[PDB]
Amino acid sequence: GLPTMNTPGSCQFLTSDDFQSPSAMPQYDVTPEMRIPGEVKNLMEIAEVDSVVPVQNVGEKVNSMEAYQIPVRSNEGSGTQVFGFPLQPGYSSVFSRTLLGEILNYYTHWSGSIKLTFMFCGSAMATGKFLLAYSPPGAGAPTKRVDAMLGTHVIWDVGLQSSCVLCIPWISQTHYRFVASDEYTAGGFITCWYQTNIVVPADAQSSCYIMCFVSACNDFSVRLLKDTPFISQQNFFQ
Amino acid sequence: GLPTMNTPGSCQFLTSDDFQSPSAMPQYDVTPEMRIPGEVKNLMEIAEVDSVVPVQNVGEKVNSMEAYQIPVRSNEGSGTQVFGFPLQPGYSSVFSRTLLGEILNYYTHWSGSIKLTFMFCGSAMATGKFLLAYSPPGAGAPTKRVDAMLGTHVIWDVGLQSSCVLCIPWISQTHYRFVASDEYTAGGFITCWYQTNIVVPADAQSSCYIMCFVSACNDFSVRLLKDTPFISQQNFFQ
Amino acid sequence: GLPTMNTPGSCQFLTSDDFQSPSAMPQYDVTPEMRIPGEVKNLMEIAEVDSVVPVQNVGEKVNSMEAYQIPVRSNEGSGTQVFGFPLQPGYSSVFSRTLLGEILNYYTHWSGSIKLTFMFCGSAMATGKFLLAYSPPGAGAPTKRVDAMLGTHVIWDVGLQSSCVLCIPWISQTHYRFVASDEYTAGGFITCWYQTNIVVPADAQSSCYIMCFVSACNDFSVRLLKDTPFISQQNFFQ
Amino acid sequence: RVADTVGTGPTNSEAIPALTAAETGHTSQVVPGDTMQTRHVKNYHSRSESTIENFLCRSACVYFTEYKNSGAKRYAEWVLTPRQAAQLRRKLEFFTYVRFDLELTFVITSTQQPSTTQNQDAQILTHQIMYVPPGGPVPDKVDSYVWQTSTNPSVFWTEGNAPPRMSIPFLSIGNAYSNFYDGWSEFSRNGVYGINTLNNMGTLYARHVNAGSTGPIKSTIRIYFKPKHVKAWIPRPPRLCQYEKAKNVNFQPSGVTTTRQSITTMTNT
Amino acid sequence: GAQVSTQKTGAIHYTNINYYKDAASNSANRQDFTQDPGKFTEPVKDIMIKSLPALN
Amino acid sequence: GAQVSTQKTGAIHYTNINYYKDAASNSANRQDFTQDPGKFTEPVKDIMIKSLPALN
Amino acid sequence: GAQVSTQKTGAIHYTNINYYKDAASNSANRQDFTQDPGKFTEPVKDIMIKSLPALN
Amino acid sequence: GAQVSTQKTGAIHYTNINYYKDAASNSANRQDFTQDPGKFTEPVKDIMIKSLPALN
Amino acid sequence: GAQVSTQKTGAIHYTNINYYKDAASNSANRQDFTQDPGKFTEPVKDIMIKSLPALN
Ligand SMILES: O=C(O)c1ccc(NS(=O)(=O)c2ccc(N3C(=O)c4ccccc4C3=O)cc2)cc1
Repeated sequence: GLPTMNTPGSCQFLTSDDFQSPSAMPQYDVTPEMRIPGEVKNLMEIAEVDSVVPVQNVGEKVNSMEAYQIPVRSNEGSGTQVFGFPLQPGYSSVFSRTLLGEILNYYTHWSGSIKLTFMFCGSAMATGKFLLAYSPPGAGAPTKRVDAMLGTHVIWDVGLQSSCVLCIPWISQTHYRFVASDEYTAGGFITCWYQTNIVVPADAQSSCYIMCFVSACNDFSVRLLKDTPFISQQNFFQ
Repeated sequence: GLPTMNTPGSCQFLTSDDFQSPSAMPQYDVTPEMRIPGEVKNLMEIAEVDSVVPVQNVGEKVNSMEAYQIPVRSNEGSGTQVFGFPLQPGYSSVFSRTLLGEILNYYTHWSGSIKLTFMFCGSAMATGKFLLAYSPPGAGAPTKRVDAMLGTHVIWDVGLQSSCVLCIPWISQTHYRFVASDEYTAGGFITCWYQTNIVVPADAQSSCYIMCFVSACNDFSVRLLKDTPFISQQNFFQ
Repeated sequence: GLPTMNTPGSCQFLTSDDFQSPSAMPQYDVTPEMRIPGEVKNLMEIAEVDSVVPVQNVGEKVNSMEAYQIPVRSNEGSGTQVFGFPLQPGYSSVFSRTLLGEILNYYTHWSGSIKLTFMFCGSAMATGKFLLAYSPPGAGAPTKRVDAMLGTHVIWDVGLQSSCVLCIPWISQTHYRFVASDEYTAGGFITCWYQTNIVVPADAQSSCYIMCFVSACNDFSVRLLKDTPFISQQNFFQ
Repeated sequence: RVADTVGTGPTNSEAIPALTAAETGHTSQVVPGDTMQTRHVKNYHSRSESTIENFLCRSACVYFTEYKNSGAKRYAEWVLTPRQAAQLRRKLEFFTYVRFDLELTFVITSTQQPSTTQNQDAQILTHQIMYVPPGGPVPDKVDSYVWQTSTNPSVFWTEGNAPPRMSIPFLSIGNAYSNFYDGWSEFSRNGVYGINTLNNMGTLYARHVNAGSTGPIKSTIRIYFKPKHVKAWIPRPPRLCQYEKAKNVNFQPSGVTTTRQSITTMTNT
Repeated sequence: GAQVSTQKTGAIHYTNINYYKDAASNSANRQDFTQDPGKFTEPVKDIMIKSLPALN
Repeated sequence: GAQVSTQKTGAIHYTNINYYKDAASNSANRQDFTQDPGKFTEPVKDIMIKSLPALN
Repeated sequence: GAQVSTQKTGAIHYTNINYYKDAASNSANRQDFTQDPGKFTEPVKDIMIKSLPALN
Repeated sequence: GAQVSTQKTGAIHYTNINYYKDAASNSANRQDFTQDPGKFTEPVKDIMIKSLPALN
Repeated sequence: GAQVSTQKTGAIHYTNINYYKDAASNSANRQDFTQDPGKFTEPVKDIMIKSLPALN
């Protein structure tokens, strides 16, 4: 006899435990190992890849391939807003179904920079400059380019290399932020304005498009796992 | 007291467990050891031995010694089929009661080559050549010798050494195969055709016989034990 | 916490277990040790001692001191049988209450030679020779001296040293034998015949006696303990 | 760890590792390379889960009996033999001689029996499983002096705990248990046929220690055997025809195989 | 003493200490790998070599 | 043997001994830290260096 | 300390550590093999040698 | 490894081995003795020495 | 560390390791043998020697 007194914690089954176990058929010889291409060892391998953001939404711009394209047109007055959405992945209805956001809905915390690659898919003679600005929370989103400038912006000059990466840096008062909505922490506003209107010659279409891509940086980490809200079931699949 | 918390897994009895135990009568002195001939230490010792395959079946060729003999006769047109059965031991009704197949029904997986030794038990003046062909699954069994050739075949020329071993090699897309029927994996077709008709002089019987033997190779292994379906009981044996 | 999972075998009490224990009064100082004569350390110390065998039985030769004495008398025809009993201790009704047999009824197995010392307690002028024979099982006991000779015998010539030890050797097809009756194993027959009739002069009694003693050899061992059948109780002793 | 294939190539010499009489009672070893050409293939397959022991060391239910806690049969009795269950028996009868230790686990489960008895409440029945070595005493009434377990092993198990377990060593008069005995016990060759004393580990009796509930309760002792430290000699054919008796090899003749259509059919019926 | 041996891996280390007086109460010898098919297969007196016919 | 390794700390030591014959019954490998995003990200043949445009 | 001794084998090693203050609470001494039949058998003063008769 | 440290005595030794992967599941640090009242008491810039008045 | 000491024998060895932080939770000191009857018996100032009378 070796005296023991069972501490409370025994005779329970957690849904996140980890222990030794008794085997079923003992001495079973597991099949060999193949080095099948494209091994994954971390979720940040998957999260650092671009995925097209369906920025546009209306009510039927959310059931077609119209969702992913951001309409850009030549408008004579410059200072018109191209798009605008808050940065609050895994809650925002712009990043709720993207690749980054869908990995993010399994986590409660997130930290790190996020890259928004904007790709001009216009004509090959169309030009234009855009002032892509990210204004941290401190006020309720710019409504003019003259206010958007003050934030952290990047003027994108188009003409070869049809993409320009506006990297949103980490500005937060904490070392993590919630994926779910909260008001102790917020993520500010991402807006785009025309810097210099789309100049399109003759015989070239005057309505172009931009694509928005969301990816994670290498200074990115997620912590505290929970389970998604965007999947459901009623009765078991028969 | 040595603190412990019982992990779930305790207070159960498996039917495949293995642990230390309390003894009954303690200090019992077990009888000596004799080196009785023919010790077995592995089931592959038993499985690599020939057993006669009862290839022929009809309805009364399955209740006599007619089951084991494969009728061969001289037929003027060559390209006639001698026999034909799929290779799917432990399911096929040709290998279901053989020695190899009966060991195989206690396992769910099997891998390795299989040897089919055909022994000509005709007259001592009878001749004949046979094209023994194994055609992997890729189509639904040859119906002509001219199609059977394309597979992996061995032309057996008779005349002394009254057996010839057609070795069926491992051709599978996986490192194991099911013993029980499945259609993700299959074992192809084993057929025999006359290469050159049975030439039998006068006063010698023109109907000869062949015997089929099933054995395992040395590159053979079985994995994952289950329990047979070919044994049954109702009430206990009184 | 030190994770443990209770294997089945726990929470039971065997009647042959052996474990550590909690004490009652702790630190109790046990009395000294005396070296009292005749220490026993093994049951084979007790089993290797002679005990008188009550060979004779009738119905009132089993309630007196007539049981232990084997009647010997001068009979003119030689080849008369003196006694005869099978060797099957702990079942035979000749060795069922002897010292060897009573130790033997607590065991299921036994192995080893057995010594039958016959002591002539006749007159001091009476002579006689006896052919003491042990015939292994192979047939159903001799009924003539001429058949008894063929076995393993010892002719005892009397005249000083009034005992002669017929040692029954181990002849069995197994390394143990059952104490309880069985027919896979048997112990043969021990018989005594007159070799040369009892010659007794005048004025000396013509009826002598022999005593049979049963003892174990030094090549003797008992294995697998059970509990006796020759003791009983009804209600507790008040 | 199994063997490996190695590169070969064409063959035109007088070797013919294929052609060889199998009339000599010699089972030839032929590799892939002999009937074709197969490059060097490494095999990492393992022939472990096929060892003699691992095969036999699986707990199989050999039997189960029932005993009322208040009525007539208050005890069950069983002469130990693996010959009461088809499943375990067929595995053992794949070898002529086997040697092993046993692990006896008993899974006792109680079921209340329908009755009109008032206020039936159990107070945790305790069961006694007792091993009586061959040639022991035999209990009759459940209160007999026999149940004192003077030397006879017994497990006392209170219901609602891990099932009782005990080991038995190798107990045989001989040096192996015979699974097939051709011979009689009697020298005149009559009586019992192959009822040899080598596989007869006495009897095992079980009963309720307490009087349980006021009403009747029937308990079901289920016996499990698990061969440890197995050594098996002389392989032999597995049984074909169904078992008929628990001490004889009696059978009714039946098929040699499962039937199909023709000799050249490619699909089982 | 503590007997340490590799877990049966496909392609590590476990302490095991016997705690009972008898050696008939130790855990099964599940690991015990040996193969020697020169018995039931090829029991012939003079081994037939694979390069010529068995018979003359 | 006893494998001792640091507990996952933010910014120590636990004995762990495998007790089962199979190596498919050992506790999960929760600690197993590796990252190598040169796969799915940037799968291009010739790595684009960050100092000039990818295209000419 | 840990007392290691062979399990009773017919034809290995178990740790055992006493855990109680008293030495009257230790497990039975099932292994304790000795035999010395020069006591009850042959208790005679002068040992009779097997080569001649005991009496003159 | 086993961390051995004296039991909190008034005026000895206990093995303790962490058994969990996380370091947030180890037993509390009940022993952790430190005192440094130069904080809340006497937070002044220039320490007042006990031998003269604080003010001039 | 493991404190090994003989079991109280009349006429051996048990490991004991304290597992609790406090030293007021260790098992009783049942073994603690001392005797010194020069207290209550013979408390006199000048010890009376057994060879003459105590008084003059
Ligand atoms: O279990 C066994 O060990 C045990 C049970 C029955 C047994 N058989 S007996 O020797 O016939 C026997 C039969 C009955 C009693 N017995 C009574 O008659 C009784 C009345 C009231 C209180 C107690 C008892 C009690 O024990 C004692 C012994 C021996 C031992």
